Amino acid sequence: MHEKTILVVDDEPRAREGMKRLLEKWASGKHRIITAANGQEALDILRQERVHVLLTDIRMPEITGLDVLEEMREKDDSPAVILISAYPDFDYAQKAISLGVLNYLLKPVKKSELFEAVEKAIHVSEQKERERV
Ligand SMILES: [Mg+2]
Repeated sequence: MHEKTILVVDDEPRAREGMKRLLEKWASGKHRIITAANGQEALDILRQERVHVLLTDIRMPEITGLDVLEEMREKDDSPAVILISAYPDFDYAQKAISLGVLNYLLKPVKKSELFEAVEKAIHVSEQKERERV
């Protein structure tokens, strides 16, 4: 009951683990924070386990965060997606819009905006868990 799995993907170790640490005290043990170091690790985790919220960097070698998304729009319980990037890139944002991202946060993320996005994402997750009837 109640406990959601949040996957944070970033190819920079300090950004990845820092964000993990931020979310881990924001969750206060109520949720499960996990991390991946790149797009292939994230895809591996996404295919083997329920992820409710996906928080991912966009620019990663070989497989971008947008690439990851296009593999999940092709699946059943696709997670709610927050993208993150150091780049205010309109092309990424436009593609992200077209793929249904919930938030595009810029680095470094203000923990105010980051907590806000995850809460909306956790909420959006419950909304489509109830459409099994
Ligand atoms: Mg990166």
